[PDB]
Amino acid sequence: RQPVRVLSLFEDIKKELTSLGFPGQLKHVVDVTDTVRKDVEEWGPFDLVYGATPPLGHDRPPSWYLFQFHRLLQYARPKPGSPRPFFWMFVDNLVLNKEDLDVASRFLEMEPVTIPDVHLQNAVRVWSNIPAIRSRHWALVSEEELSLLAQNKQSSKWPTKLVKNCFLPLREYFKYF
Amino acid sequence: FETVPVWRRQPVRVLSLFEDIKKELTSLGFLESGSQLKHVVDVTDTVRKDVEEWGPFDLVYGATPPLGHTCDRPPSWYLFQFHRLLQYARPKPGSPRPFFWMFVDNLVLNKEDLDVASRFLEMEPVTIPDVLQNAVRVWSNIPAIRSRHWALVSEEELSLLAQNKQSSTKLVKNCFLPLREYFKYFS
Amino acid sequence: EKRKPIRVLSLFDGIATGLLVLKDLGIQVDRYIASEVCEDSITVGMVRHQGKIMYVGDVRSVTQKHIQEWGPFDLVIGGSPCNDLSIVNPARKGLYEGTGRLFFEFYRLLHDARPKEGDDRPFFWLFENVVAMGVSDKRDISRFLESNPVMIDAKEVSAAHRARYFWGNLPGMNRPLASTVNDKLELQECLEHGRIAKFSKVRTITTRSNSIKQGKDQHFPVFMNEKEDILWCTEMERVFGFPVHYTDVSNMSHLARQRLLGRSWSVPVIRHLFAPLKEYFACV
Amino acid sequence: AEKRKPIRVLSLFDGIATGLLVLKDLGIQVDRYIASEVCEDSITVGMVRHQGKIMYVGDVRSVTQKHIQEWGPFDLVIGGSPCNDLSIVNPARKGLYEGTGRLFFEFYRLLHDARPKEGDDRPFFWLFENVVAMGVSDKRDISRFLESNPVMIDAKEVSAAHRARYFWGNLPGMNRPLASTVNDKLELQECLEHGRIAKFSKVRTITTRSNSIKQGKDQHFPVFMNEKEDILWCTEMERVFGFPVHYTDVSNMSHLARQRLLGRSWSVPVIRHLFAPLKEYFACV
DNA sequence: GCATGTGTTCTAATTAGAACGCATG
DNA sequence: GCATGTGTTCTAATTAGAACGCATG
Ligand SMILES: Nc1ncnc2c1ncn2[C@@H]1O[C@H](CSCC[C@H](N)C(=O)O)[C@@H](O)[C@H]1O
Ligand SMILES: Nc1ncnc2c1ncn2[C@@H]1O[C@H](CSCC[C@H](N)C(=O)O)[C@@H](O)[C@H]1O
Repeated sequence: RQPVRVLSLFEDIKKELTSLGFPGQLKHVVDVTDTVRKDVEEWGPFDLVYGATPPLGHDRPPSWYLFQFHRLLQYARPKPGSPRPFFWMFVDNLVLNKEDLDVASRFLEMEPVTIPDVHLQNAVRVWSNIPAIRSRHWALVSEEELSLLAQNKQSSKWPTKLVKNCFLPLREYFKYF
Repeated sequence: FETVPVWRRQPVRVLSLFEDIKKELTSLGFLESGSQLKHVVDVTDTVRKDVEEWGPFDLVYGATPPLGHTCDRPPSWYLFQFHRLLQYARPKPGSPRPFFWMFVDNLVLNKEDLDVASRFLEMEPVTIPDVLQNAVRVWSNIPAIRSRHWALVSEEELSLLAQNKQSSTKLVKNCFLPLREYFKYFS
Repeated sequence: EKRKPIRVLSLFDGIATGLLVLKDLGIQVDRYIASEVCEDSITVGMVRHQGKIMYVGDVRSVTQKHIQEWGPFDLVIGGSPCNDLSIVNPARKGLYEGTGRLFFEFYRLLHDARPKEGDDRPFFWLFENVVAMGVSDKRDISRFLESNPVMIDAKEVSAAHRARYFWGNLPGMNRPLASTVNDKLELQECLEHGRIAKFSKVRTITTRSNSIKQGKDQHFPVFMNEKEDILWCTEMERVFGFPVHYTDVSNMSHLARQRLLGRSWSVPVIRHLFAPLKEYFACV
Repeated sequence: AEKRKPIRVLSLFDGIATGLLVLKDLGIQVDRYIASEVCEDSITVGMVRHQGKIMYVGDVRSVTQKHIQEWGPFDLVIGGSPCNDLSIVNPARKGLYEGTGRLFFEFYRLLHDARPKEGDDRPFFWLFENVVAMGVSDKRDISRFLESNPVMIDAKEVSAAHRARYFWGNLPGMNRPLASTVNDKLELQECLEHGRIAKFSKVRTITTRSNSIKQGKDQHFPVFMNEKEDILWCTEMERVFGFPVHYTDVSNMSHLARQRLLGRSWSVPVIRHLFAPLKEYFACV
């Protein structure tokens, strides 16, 4: 189980990379408007690709991140004969409205899963081929309280405790420590 | 067109439509008082051969009913029906005798009812007055009528008279005088 | 000696239906002089016949001298407005007022255009109007033209009822009608692809749209994609026998076109009545 | 050798089926033509003028990658997404990412699905069209989502109207110089109905808006008829675009309902030039 | 400099909907 | 008998032209 090469886009995942168990060998892109295939390709082969919408409060269209995430993920996919397991996920700061919601799921051929932080508190919708986030049922929540969570949270912050908890089951594939 | 000596002129044969004019023909002697005149007033079913077998005619006359209420038909009805039977009585090209016709309006036809009249009889009318006692409009191929230039009268002046008999004879029998020279006079 | 091309005077020409059938019969036309005032009407005839038609404006402006100048005419055809003669109008002003009196302009010009006595030169005329008119208005028109009409309903040669009276002297004017192998007698043969007809034939098409709606309960004539629809004007042109897109000119809406179509003649009816004229005039 | 096969076409935002009309005019055989469209006026035109050959599949967002795999394989993928939220003519343009602009990504999405998997060297062609009066960034974003840069072809070179349009795709020779031919009506006069005089040789770009027909800032009626000036008729706009006369004369559509369809469509002679090289790849008459 | 445009909102001016009608076969 | 009809005059639907508005090449 060799190490992991993973593209992070829009979010520097260097905060919880080390903590979960995974010079450096991570690539992180900021403004992808000038990225092409050759750029992603020369950046070495990867085994997961992560994209994130910015936390609420701050900038530019919320679906801009999804589309730009979609085009880079296709750039980073391997040949269907490659064996090394390939993974990916976009994650949602509950920023996308109902219209942007269906676009994201139609473009990734999967409906999201909404994680809770109730001890409610915070929540995030996330699409990913990881077979464990679809496997793992978390406490069921609403969109009413989720829509009641946005207007309050906006009036004033990446909650990656939920994210670390999310992409934890990705270590069966790569070395720990 | 060209006149003829008195011994050749024979008594006129007249068709009177809408308005009887016999008692207007004795006063100037176009007829004999001992009864050669035809007169229909409802001409709706009058076919053509009816007119032909009514004898050949020399003067076909029609007039709109005078100002009042006896006008049951619409005013323009009298013009078209007159024009219709006019063509029926018109003789062949080589016309031996002289042929005349006349249509008279007693101030019943409106502005656009007069233009179709002048359009259908192919000349503007003449306003014959009895100056401001009365006046009538006359269409006809009588050369004396369209030539003798009468007293001028205004359209605002004719509208009032047409509306004064509304709100309420000899000196206009000047239309028939120029046909003594064409037909026999009766003492 | 030789057959000569035909000279025509068309009064209340409309969309030049009379020229359309003289062309489709191979009859060569020397001149086709039309009196019309609707500029939409005139534009159809101007475009669809490449400036062949001599337009002369209001019929009440046509003098005898004009007829003598423009003629001689071998054929005189017309159908004057019926909107004051059709009993469908509760406010009909009759034959002697409104636009009913426009018939006499036809009677006037027909008389002007007739050849002089002893002139055996061939000369034909045709006058059309509606059957749903007054019995007294019908009596007067036949008295003014000196001949009784023949009734012909376009349903025998088309997919639409259209009972019309025809005054005239064309050869065979009351010989019976036989549907030619060319005629479209069913509403389905006039629809555009993908549409199915709820009826075999339709009632008379007037100028108001709701004429297409059939029955006494008011019913659409066509189903398309499970749902019901009215006729399209190109379908209406086919229902009348006109070429499809004939009236598609001058940015006209479908109601403007139906206005032109609703006042016109059914082409196959006119085609039959004009058929024997092929022997009287040059045909190429 | 193997014989050339009829073409299989997926057309997104089909409109009035200009693509099929061009394929037919070129003798190219078409086995299936799958169209995605929503405007019932547009579907009626295509249903009528092509007698129901077109398989209409509705909203493009309803088309899934499963459907692309089942209905395929496709040899040609064409589309032209709405530009009401894209071209600088609309002061309230909502941009590439909201409104009707984001519909472009459905084209980018479905293009990816119909592409042959790697190891399948079968001929595969695609074309995407949109205006040039778009923002600089939305042009580059589209070019970066399609991974190619556009070619601008102005219909002015083959028709009687200006129409600067961008074309993305891989059609053979789709950058070769455009050349006029016998069949192209370069002059406005050749598209008027009889008796109407052209004032100019070319007309400025024709949109859905009525008074894009008058030239200049000063409202120049382009045609004389009799003693008056006039605008272009519907029939003549079809001719300026290169469509058959009365193509859009369906379903009692107003002259404005027709100008909406024409104003959004393609210049037929331009598409004809872009499609013409396909004659050597698929069966013809 | 400069104007050219796969558009939208609008407000006045038109156009496109539903009832009334009743001779006449 | 009674439904049919080359049409009117009314309501609400477009038509419509004008009025914006400025990046971009
Ligand atoms: N005063 C007038 N002078 C000349 N034509 C007139 C007129 N008043 C009305 N018309 C025309 O007379 C026509 C009556 S409907 C007759 C149309 C023609 N029979 C056809 O088949 O197309 C209408 O087109 C109308 O425009
Ligand atoms: N969601 C959607 N799904 C399918 N088609 C759509 C759509 N939204 C808009 N469209 C269609 O996309 C078209 C864009 S204009 C392109 C017209 C076409 N190229 C032609 O030649 O006619 C419009 O006709 C519009 O009706």
